[PDB]
Amino acid sequence: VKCTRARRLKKRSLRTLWINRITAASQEHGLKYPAFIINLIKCQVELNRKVLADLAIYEPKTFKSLAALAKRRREEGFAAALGDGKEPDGIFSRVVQHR
Amino acid sequence: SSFSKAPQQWATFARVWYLLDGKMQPPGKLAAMASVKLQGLHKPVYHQLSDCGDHVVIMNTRHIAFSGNKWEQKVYSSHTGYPGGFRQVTAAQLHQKDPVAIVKLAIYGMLPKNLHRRTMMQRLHLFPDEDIPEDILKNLVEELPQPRKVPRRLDEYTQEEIEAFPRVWSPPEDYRL
Amino acid sequence: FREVVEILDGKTTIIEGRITETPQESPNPPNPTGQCPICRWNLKHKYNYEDVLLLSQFIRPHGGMLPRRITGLCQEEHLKIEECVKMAHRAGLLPNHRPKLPEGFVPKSKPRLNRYLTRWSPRSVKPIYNKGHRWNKVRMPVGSPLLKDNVSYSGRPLLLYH
Amino acid sequence: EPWPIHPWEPGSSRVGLIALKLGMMPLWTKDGQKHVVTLLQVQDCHVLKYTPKENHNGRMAALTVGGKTVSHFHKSASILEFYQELGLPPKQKVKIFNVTENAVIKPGTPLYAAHFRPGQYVDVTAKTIGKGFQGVMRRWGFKGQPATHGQTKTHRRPGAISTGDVARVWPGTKMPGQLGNIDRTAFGLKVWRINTKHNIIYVNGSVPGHKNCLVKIKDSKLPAYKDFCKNLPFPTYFPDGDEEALPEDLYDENVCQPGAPSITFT
Amino acid sequence: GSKAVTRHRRVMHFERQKLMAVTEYIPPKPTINPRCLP
Amino acid sequence: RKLIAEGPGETVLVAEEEAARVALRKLFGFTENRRPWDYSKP
Amino acid sequence: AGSQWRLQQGFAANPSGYGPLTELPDWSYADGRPAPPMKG
Amino acid sequence: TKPIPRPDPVHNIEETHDLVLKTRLEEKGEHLEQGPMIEQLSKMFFTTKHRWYPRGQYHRRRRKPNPPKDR
Amino acid sequence: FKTKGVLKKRCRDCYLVKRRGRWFIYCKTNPKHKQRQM
RNA sequence: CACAAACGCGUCUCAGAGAUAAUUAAUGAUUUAAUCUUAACCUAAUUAACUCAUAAUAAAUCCAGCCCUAGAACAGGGCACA
Ligand SMILES: [Mg+2]
Ligand SMILES: [Mg+2]
Ligand SMILES: [Mg+2]
Ligand SMILES: [Mg+2]
Ligand SMILES: [Mg+2]
Ligand SMILES: [Mg+2]
Ligand SMILES: [Mg+2]
Ligand SMILES: [Mg+2]
Ligand SMILES: [Mg+2]
Ligand SMILES: [Mg+2]
Ligand SMILES: [Mg+2]
Ligand SMILES: [Mg+2]
Ligand SMILES: [Zn+2]
Ligand SMILES: [Zn+2]
Repeated sequence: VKCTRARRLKKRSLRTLWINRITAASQEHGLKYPAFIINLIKCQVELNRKVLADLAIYEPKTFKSLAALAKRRREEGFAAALGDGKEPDGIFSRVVQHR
Repeated sequence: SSFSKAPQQWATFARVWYLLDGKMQPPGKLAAMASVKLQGLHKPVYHQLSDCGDHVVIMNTRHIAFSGNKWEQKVYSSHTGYPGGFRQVTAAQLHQKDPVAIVKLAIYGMLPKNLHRRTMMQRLHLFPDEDIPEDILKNLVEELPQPRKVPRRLDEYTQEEIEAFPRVWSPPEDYRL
Repeated sequence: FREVVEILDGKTTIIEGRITETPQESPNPPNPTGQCPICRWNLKHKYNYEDVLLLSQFIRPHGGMLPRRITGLCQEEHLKIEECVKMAHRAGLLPNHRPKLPEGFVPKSKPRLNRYLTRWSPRSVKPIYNKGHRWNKVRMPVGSPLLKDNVSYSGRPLLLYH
Repeated sequence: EPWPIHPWEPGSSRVGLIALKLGMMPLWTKDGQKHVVTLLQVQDCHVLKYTPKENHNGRMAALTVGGKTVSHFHKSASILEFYQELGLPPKQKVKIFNVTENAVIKPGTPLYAAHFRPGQYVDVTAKTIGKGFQGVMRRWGFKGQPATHGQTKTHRRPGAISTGDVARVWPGTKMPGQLGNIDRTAFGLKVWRINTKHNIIYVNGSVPGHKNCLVKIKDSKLPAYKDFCKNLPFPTYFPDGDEEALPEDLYDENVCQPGAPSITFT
Repeated sequence: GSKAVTRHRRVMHFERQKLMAVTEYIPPKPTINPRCLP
Repeated sequence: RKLIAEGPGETVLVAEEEAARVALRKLFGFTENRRPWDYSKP
Repeated sequence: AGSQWRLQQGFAANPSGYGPLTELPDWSYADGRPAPPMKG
Repeated sequence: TKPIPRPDPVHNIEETHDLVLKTRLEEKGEHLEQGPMIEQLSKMFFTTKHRWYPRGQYHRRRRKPNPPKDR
Repeated sequence: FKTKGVLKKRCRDCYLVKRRGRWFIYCKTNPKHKQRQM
């Protein structure tokens, strides 16, 4: 019974571990986890927590590139909200459709 | 990148000594980042079973600051086990008795309630003032930024800034101060 | 600014008033149409205990507050600044706005404990020995409730009791 | 090679001795009262080692004093090496006295019972008479149960030990155990007589411990008797410093001497 | 089981408490305080 | 004054030896980031 | 997370919803011939 | 960067007999009790005193003789 | 002193002052009017 | 009290500093008077607690046998004067 329950909880435990690692590597770049995740989603970069943790552990430069992209998207969104103008759009804030 | 297995392991799981100034800083905000560093939640290689943990040296403990009236309201309760041996000491009295005790108890509280808490506490060094032994000073890697911005007093303000700040109101000449 | 001068010359007391030069208001305020000082200078919901350059403008040299009929503030802001001045004085700012006592400065006492955002007086609050359980919790109040209308860039409300 | 002798200061403290408790004697006072004195014989007191203030406590230095001589054949190798480097035979009881920095004495210096003068208050530390594993009535003084009113196997039992709701006994519960073999201190014991030839101190009142045991004597630390070391020899008693032999018996101003006119009231 | 009307304020069900908190009155707040507005 | 390689170690001598090994590997082209072996049919 | 942003942009609340990450064939033969279709 | 510190000092060298001087740097040994040794180890490695105590037969028998290894 | 929950002036010479975290009705002419807010 | 000991009914000793709650007054604005101040500055008279000076232990690896005022066993103190 404990084996079945722990098999169910293993996914949650490993997801929490990946989230903790992504945080660690994010505040190591001076960026918070919620902002990093939302700005990575806004860039249509659909990398799950496991892959993000793998990149954080073994690809420091790639993870720093991802953090820089997420941050840049964050200032782009903040500037768009401050300006409140339909015409001014950021470079990385453009949305691409399916093809 | 192209290291041998043993040096790569040592570099990955090496211990780091951090410095933390405690002058005019809240114990909760200091000890929260302290607990983060002791657990190792700042490492992407972190795991509960692994022994990933770094040392933290907190200085200027005697000059700590409490927000609000916590100095007179916050209490610390202990019991010696013997009947009638239940003591409740105010935060001010506890700080006057032992300056280290405040931050020590805050870190102990925010550390996990597992058996590893004692192990990570043994890696914590707290000093009331800027008097750190050389053997520990030679281990420091970096100093973490203060979590709270210390406000300046009136005399600490520069005269050019004082003149730049406008006078909102004009006092009358007939009034006496 | 007026000053009372007393001269003692052979069983004779001379009390005289002296008028000195006083600084005036800056020429260009952002909002000249406001009658009230802070909320014509556009500082409403902007100042705090950290802001000493604004709190120190209208206070007596001995740390006392100044009358509203002389200052000109609207009542809410007068009360807010009274609370802020009390908070700064208890926190340890405004070091030169203390009375000068040559006798009491030699017998030093216990070091002044650092504090900030303190609401009550340090000598009037009794320590909470029961501290309450989770459902009924006796909080330690931090900061004055009059400062709840200040601008919050983060957007989160200010925790006045913790 | 004596160490420099510093002048006495009001905040200074003095070194003690380690004597041997001989017995008890009566002693009458000039007002007709009868006191009981205990005999403390200073056989062999020597300063063994000196620990500096910062390396011992940070407030006061420590001087180590040895007691009565013992045999070399039953001591350990390290103790024998220490006494070999010191140049003195091994001692039985080795104690530590907390002294001020101005009353330090070179190790290897002997101490004599004339270190205390007639009229003074001393504190006595020793292991009391160990009565072994004793019952609760003799250890804590609890009242027993009635002996013959039907009580069954309960005449000396402690009875209830705790409370039903607590479901446990408190750590401060009084119960039978070891009694006596522990270091106790008696404070404010007046000294009436100092015998110089045999090095004997007559201390008023009872002394904790059996006869012929080693006893640690020091000044009284009571707040009422804090500053009586002014008239007393500050570093210690040096018989060679004065170049004058003290009288055989040093008496107090109230002790009725054995040679007395058989005082009568008027 | 208590009556419909009681003296102890009849501590309320959680969803009704949430409903009351949501439907609490919100006074109209002007942009500028009219006291020392012109 | 140009960094060609770096190496970690428990002691300074071991760290220097590891740095020399890393520089040697970089010079010889045998690096962890090198081209994987070509397994194809020419 | 990020569901409201995707709903505003028109994509599904879940990246698994009708997106190219799931609709496209995730593998094919090295020759280039199409793979057997997916049961889902 | 900073230069590499180098510490090379041999104070055990004797001008009379270097053969004995060489053993003067190798004849250093020390032995302590369990308590003091565990305290010294805990102080040196910044850990607790309970880690260095041994374990029983039940735990020593159940350890895997050939644990799996990756890489 | 009398400890009370509600304080009132029993004469025109009483004055109300906040001290030690409580309210105090102090009277000099009639000392029996001394009231302390509990 | 028919043991060298134990015992009371017999004898000896028993303490300095800080700190406070209630409550008094000095100085002083909001409220240029006054006002002990969930206004500051130093204030002074102040309960019991509670901590701290101070006091006790606080020299590691000889232990076969024999004594002990040391002890259930294990431990601990002695075995050179004589
Ligand atoms: Mg599932
Ligand atoms: Mg016995
Ligand atoms: Mg009886
Ligand atoms: Mg019966
Ligand atoms: Mg019977
Ligand atoms: Mg029966
Ligand atoms: Mg229980
Ligand atoms: Mg019903
Ligand atoms: Mg006045
Ligand atoms: Mg008056
Ligand atoms: Mg103490
Ligand atoms: Mg022995
Ligand atoms: Zn206004
Ligand atoms: Zn009245």
